[PDB]
Amino acid sequence: SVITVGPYLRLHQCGLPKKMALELFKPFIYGKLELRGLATTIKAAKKMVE
Amino acid sequence: MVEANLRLVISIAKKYTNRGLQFLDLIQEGNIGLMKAVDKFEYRRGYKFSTYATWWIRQAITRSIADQARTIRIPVHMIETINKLNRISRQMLQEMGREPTPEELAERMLMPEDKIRKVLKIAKEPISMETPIGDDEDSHLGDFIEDTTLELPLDSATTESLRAATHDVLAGLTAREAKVLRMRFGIDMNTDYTLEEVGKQFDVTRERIRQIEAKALRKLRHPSRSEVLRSFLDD
Amino acid sequence: MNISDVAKITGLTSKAIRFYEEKGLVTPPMRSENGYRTYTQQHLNELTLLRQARQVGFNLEESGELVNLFNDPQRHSADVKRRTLEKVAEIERHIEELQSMRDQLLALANACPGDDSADCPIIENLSGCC
DNA sequence: CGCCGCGTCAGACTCGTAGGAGGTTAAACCTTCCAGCAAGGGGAAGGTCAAGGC
DNA sequence: GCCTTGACCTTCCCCTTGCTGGAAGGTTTAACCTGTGTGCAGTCTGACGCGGCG
Ligand SMILES: [Cu+2]
Repeated sequence: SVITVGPYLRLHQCGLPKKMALELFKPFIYGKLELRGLATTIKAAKKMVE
Repeated sequence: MVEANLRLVISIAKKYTNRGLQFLDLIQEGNIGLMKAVDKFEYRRGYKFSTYATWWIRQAITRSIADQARTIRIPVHMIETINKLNRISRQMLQEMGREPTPEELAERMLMPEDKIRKVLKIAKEPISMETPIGDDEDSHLGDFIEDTTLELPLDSATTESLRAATHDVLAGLTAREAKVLRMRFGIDMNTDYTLEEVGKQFDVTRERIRQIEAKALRKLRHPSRSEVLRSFLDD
Repeated sequence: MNISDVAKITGLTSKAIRFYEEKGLVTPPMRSENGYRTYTQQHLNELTLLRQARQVGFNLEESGELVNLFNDPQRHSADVKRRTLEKVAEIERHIEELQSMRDQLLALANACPGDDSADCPIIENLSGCC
């Protein structure tokens, strides 16, 4: 991505646009949906995710 | 006699090294040309040997151009079709000032459309995996290719999950039906048995075997257990 | 002989001759080493016999039997003519029943008004309804 | 021996931009293999329509 | 739930006229004609080897 400034940050933190992370932590989430019984499977999980 | 006439041979090969393949191989087929021309020769006719030889040589090379010169094999018949096609095309270009139409040269050649179609579909040659598609040597065409062959890890895990849910359900149905259906559909082994063979393993029945299949369907139909596959409904 | 010259002499084509040889309907012509079917005056007249046999009406089988007749110089003109006459009879039956059919068609069609109608009486005579 | 010349090898990183070719060189005579048509007809092998006996 | 039990269907291969068309694959013609090239490639260049050559 492009970068800009967080002039309030606690430097060990970083800025981040969400949707990037939404792709990037995806199968994690799939497993966790299956774990919580919400979406017991993967296309169920994916449909909820979309 | 081999060493008599080599210079006509190279003359013709360079007259036809209008860029089909390459110099030397052509020249060498011409040398075989000259061999068989001499190896059978009729002297009684009283002409010059060389012309007899000449057209024999022409045929040898004008074959070997067309057999090879493509990693795809297109035997000769299609080749001369393409040749005469273009021999007509040049004159259509003049007397039209414009490119041809399939129907028009089909009429002039008196032969039908779909041949022309599949010809022009087939007439063209391959384009070199590492061509420079970039502006500069940015990256060649290789990057722009997909491995559209193997798997999806998503669908792989999904299929594992299908299997897990399915045998979990098979535990929930009759040992007889579940086992006999694992083998009747070939699950849990390599090969797929059929109606009578599964029978005469088990016992002679045929139609109550069918009705055992319908039984297991009723046991499975059961809108409480579908939900492990009611999403695989959509699989 | 030259196979095209032979097929034009008998009017047929080469695959016709080959079909007949496949059906064992003549003397076997040899090949040459290059593979040219060595026909003959024997095959000339066998093929002309087998040619007019079916134009007359003798099928692949009975015309093969006619070339058997020719290749049999022991042949008996009687059985030849008896089969000629059995053929006459079969053609007669064919003629008679084809004309019975014709007569039925004509009774259908002249019975039709041809009044460009949904009321086509022919078809409803043909169809088992109503 | 101490030049003179020739000959090989090297020549930052990451993103994306566009889809892309072209001109020409026998004809006849033969060979073998199969697709396909009417107009359907036999026939194998799974089935599948009812129906019984405990 | 063990058995057929009879009798019906659907599919799939294979067969019976008289050929026909297609595809792939072969072999010979007597007037002749005798050493390319054909567009490069614009010379990058400093360090370093080594061949010949004094
Ligand atoms: Cu009518």
